[PDB]
Amino acid sequence: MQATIYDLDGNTDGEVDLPDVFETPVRSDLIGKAVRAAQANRKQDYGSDEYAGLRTPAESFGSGRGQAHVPKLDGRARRVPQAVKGRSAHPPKTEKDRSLDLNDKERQLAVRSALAATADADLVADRGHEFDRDEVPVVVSDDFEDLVKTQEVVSLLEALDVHADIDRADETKIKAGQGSARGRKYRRPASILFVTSDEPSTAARNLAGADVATASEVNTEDLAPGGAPGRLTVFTESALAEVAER
Amino acid sequence: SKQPDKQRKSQRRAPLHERHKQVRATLSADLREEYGQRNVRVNAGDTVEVLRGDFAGEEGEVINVDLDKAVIHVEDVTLEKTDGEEVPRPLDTSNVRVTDLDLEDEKREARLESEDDSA
Amino acid sequence: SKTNPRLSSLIADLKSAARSSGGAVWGDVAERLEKPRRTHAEVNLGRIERYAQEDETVVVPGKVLGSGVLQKDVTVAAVDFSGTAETKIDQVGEAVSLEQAIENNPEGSHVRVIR
Amino acid sequence: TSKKKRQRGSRTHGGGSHKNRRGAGHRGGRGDAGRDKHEFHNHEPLGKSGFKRPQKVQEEAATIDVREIDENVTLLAADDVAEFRVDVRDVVEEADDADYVKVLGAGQVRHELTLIADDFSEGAREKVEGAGGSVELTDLGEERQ
RNA sequence: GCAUGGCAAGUCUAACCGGAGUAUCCGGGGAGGCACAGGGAAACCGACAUGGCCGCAGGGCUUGCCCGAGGGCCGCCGUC
RNA sequence: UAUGCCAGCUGGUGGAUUGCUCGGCUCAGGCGCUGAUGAAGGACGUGCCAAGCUGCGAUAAGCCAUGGGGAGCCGCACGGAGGCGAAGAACCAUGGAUUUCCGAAUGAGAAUCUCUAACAAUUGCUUCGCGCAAUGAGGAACCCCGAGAACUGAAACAUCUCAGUAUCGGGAGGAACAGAAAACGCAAUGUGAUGUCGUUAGUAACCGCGAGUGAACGCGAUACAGCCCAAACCGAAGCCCUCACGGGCAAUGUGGUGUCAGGGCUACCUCUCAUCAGCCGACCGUCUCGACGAAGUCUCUUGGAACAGAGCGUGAUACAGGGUGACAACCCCGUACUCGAGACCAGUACGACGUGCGGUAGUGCCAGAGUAGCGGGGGUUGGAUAUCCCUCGCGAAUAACGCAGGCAUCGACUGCGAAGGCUAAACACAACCUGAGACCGAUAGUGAACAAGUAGUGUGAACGAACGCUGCAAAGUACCCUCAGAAGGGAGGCGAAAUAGAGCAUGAAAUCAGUUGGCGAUCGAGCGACAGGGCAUACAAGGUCCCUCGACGAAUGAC
Ligand SMILES: [Cl-]
Ligand SMILES: [Cl-]
Ligand SMILES: [Cl-]
Ligand SMILES: [Mg+2]
Ligand SMILES: [Mg+2]
Ligand SMILES: [Mg+2]
Ligand SMILES: [Mg+2]
Ligand SMILES: [Mg+2]
Ligand SMILES: [Mg+2]
Ligand SMILES: [Mg+2]
Ligand SMILES: [Mg+2]
Ligand SMILES: [Mg+2]
Ligand SMILES: [Mg+2]
Ligand SMILES: [Mg+2]
Ligand SMILES: [Mg+2]
Ligand SMILES: [Mg+2]
Ligand SMILES: [Mg+2]
Ligand SMILES: [Mg+2]
Ligand SMILES: [Mg+2]
Ligand SMILES: [Mg+2]
Ligand SMILES: [Mg+2]
Ligand code: NA
Ligand code: NA
Ligand code: NA
Ligand code: NA
Ligand code: NA
Ligand code: NA
Ligand code: NA
Ligand code: NA
Ligand code: NA
Ligand code: NA
Ligand code: NA
Ligand code: NA
Ligand code: NA
Ligand code: NA
Ligand code: NA
Ligand code: NA
Ligand code: NA
Ligand code: NA
Ligand code: NA
Ligand code: NA
Ligand code: NA
Repeated sequence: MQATIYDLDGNTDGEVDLPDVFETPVRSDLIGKAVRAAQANRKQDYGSDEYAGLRTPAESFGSGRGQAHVPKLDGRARRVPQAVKGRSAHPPKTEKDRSLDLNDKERQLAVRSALAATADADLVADRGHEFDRDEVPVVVSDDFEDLVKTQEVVSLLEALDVHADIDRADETKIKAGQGSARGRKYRRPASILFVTSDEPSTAARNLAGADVATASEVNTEDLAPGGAPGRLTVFTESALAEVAER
Repeated sequence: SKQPDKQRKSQRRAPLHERHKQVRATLSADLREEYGQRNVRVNAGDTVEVLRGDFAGEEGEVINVDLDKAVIHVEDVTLEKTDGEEVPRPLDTSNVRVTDLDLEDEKREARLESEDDSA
Repeated sequence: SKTNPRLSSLIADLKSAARSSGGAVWGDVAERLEKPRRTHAEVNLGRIERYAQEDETVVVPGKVLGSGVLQKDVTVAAVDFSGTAETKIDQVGEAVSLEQAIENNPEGSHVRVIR
Repeated sequence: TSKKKRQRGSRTHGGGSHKNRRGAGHRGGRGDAGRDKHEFHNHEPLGKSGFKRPQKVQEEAATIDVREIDENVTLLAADDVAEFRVDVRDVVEEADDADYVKVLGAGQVRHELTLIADDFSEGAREKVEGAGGSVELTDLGEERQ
């Protein structure tokens, strides 16, 4: 199919052929599986002290004093799971493998399929992104990689009738629950993904909900955050081309 | 440290000299223009205007600056004790704005003017 | 509890065609596909070659693999073909998607089932 | 919902009398204990059987059946065509860590083939000749006497 | 064992290497494992890409009659 | 209707719940030795007032220098009094001063004190004099060398297993150990020091051949690095102390050469770029720390307080995180970007100085003995005839020789030279620094968020808790009455709130006081379920229900 390239003013400037991968049939299940793996693989191993609650010579008196056979020390019950200060029966364990494997084939396939999801205006609208455009993804001249001010990327977007999505991601959510106490107080909608070719868009990265990525290593997470296909993306003339062989 | 516990910790256990930065206040438009800084370490000489408390709006001369508790006493911003005495109602520099500076310190004025350092 | 939305849809289509059209093979294939993956068909060329016959579409309720040789000029319709199978088949005949078979022949006529 | 997930409130978690799930006694002993007494059922019998020749006195023949060669003669475009002629050593995988290559006679031979290997079986020769073919024995193959 | 999913006469990488958005992730790495032939203590030898019959589903026809994968019963082959 | 039962209401008791996190737990990166120049640890001191903690050490919460930092300060600790600071204090960094007693504890003795110069003790050198030096002890574990169980498994139990584990003795470092083949043995026209990681493989091997036990070569990676003596041939050409003088060592050999690309010697060829000794000496990277660092504190409403709602506007190489009287990119710290400093890498790489590599022919000159090897008895290992080691006895050759290649002997072939020595890097741990988190969130998580190894127990070894939350701000309740009263109570004052008033957020249940509804001093006990009556009931969140008659009318069905 055709891809309408845009200049930094937002005006049409020719058009290239939309590579084949964007025709890969959208497989949300595989995409989901690839996002799950990526998210699990970055989780850190944890677990309670191996000797927590065992640091005691407590012993049970046995029968004879009308007391349950519970190891005690200085008249205080100890060690056993049902005892306050006793060990945790089946606690979390450092040894546990919290990683998920995934076949390179299955994973690359999901990358392709996520890509394709990007080229369907309807999907991208369902995923929830806000925009008033008919073509998608949004392809732009490699000159974009030269921008430096965020403000300039804004204008470009407003001209491309896509800024409405950043308006969407311009709202932080203060989470329910104690994540808060661990430094996860906030969270925000995901907005536009900018895929360039030489380096990630320094000028676009700070944009609300935006994520910047490069064609050679852009992945399923960026392409489909939370495993949900159809993220409002903007490729670079060159990027678009590179992506084709992924 | 992106972790809340550490953030708060470091702020509460910061050595004396590192507390100065905790008693900083925004500078009036005129002054920001004049010294090329957005704020300054409020001193017991400056004049300042209350921007947020129950005293928001009032102005006065900074009477005291406590580095341990990171708070300042502004003249006339007080509380009525039971016995009738009048005592200062501590203020957080963050709800305050400096409108006049006491530059009796060569050093302070130096820093203020230089463009490579802030006071 | 199938996971593939595609496989899932394919099956819905196979039915709608077996119900509407007078097809009975489509409804037969649907039932096998609904069964566990392990029971699905995994057929190599060597077998198709052995029992197929021209002008009679060969229907594999599963996937076709590339071991063996195919000479007959037959039309094969599976859920999927390995890359080698589809390449080896298009050389002497035609490898077709079941979704195409259902459209070109909803009556499920002149078809031979192979597993 | 999984089975484990439905266990809360069942008390016995599927073990029957709460008296069952205790220690190894409920297993008739630790590991293969009693493989000769109470649990002899379905255990290969006790005993020594045969001998083994020292590992480095063993030869491992890399084998392949005519059917494979023959089924992909055309596809082996990168291999001699003549009045086909193929050196098996170059076809068989694992033909390096192998003490020698041997062709076996399983399947058919639908082409005239000139095969070069370190060894063949009767079946292999017969079939290859019967299809107007020939079998050439390698210099290594020169170990027949 | 099972259910789901990828690839398929194949399939998967391990440690590790490079890149990077630097514990994720993109690329590389097939060492090696399992599968592709078995039988025999060993020496050693080395198999049906289908020959016959029933017959489910499905298909065909001129509506009982053919074709009948899978399945079932034999043949036959390798080896001890 | 007393005693009393059930439920509720007000107040209490209690401290669950929800919310919060100054603490944990876990992972990750960096870094890593201290001590007779007396450590670590302990004791006792040290403040204006000072009990605990911290710091410090008779110069005692400290003295000096340099740099940074800055108008404030006098630790936790917010009192009273007093004081210090522009003579630039506080505070931070580095360096320096001081640094009681016990303590390896070292003059001798001793429960932290005492008695009349002291390396006690054992050593090395030695001016044979404690003159010069060494050792001692500590440290989270990691590491290396020795000693070495049992419960348990085998459904008993003895070999076997637990396990070379627990524990014990000795010792090093920042990493240890290992290491340049008398190797391997995909047997080869092959590989080429050593660790480690992945695999080889639960393979081979062991084993009441039960249960169980269990490698290696190789391969792929990480990191790479290779050398020095002994002797032959020289024979004092040498080394140590001292400024020097001078002394000591050394023919029982200092020093030269040389070390399987064998060497030496004799005659030659050519040459050095090997090696070894010494000089110089980083970049980058990484860890930590620091400097600078954009944009609203505008309108209206609610509110005690805007960080809320509506409106208007801004920054962004910065929309990580935190603070601030409620949800804050733009109020404050910071964050992106740029820059600087220290540490490590590393006395390494690179560079350079000196040395001289190598080759031919001749020469039976040299090449590590209780060794190789055999036997008796044990331990150990997968090691089986074929693991490694200990002990008792026996015991060889000399490169023209010797050892190995998983039974012995002889021959062949292939590998390779033991009985001397050293050796960077890649790997372990986590004390120390920093970072992180689908971990816990005050009966959890460390025993320990609090005086925590604290209070407290035990003669002792040892054992060992509980206790977090006023408020935006102390505005922490003046004045009056009462009282034996700085108690308590009343009245009153502050605050949005005091039912936020001090172990003070919220404030469950068990339960207590008072009280409302129902029952109640002639009556029977799983305390209820389903039916149906009495009595009782603010609103809200449920709105139905009753009778006449009439319509419909299953099974059943009359007087
Ligand atoms: Cl098949
Ligand atoms: Cl064997
Ligand atoms: Cl080798
Ligand atoms: Mg506990
Ligand atoms: Mg909650
Ligand atoms: Mg300035
Ligand atoms: Mg129960
Ligand atoms: Mg291979
Ligand atoms: Mg002493
Ligand atoms: Mg026993
Ligand atoms: Mg036993
Ligand atoms: Mg080691
Ligand atoms: Mg037994
Ligand atoms: Mg063992
Ligand atoms: Mg080996
Ligand atoms: Mg020498
Ligand atoms: Mg043993
Ligand atoms: Mg606790
Ligand atoms: Mg006692
Ligand atoms: Mg309360
Ligand atoms: Mg009565
Ligand atoms: Na303890
Ligand atoms: Na009791
Ligand atoms: Na793990
Ligand atoms: Na069961
Ligand atoms: Na049980
Ligand atoms: Na058993
Ligand atoms: Na028996
Ligand atoms: Na391979
Ligand atoms: Na360190
Ligand atoms: Na004190
Ligand atoms: Na000191
Ligand atoms: Na000494
Ligand atoms: Na002496
Ligand atoms: Na037993
Ligand atoms: Na017994
Ligand atoms: Na045994
Ligand atoms: Na090999
Ligand atoms: Na503020
Ligand atoms: Na012996
Ligand atoms: Na050998
Ligand atoms: Na508590």
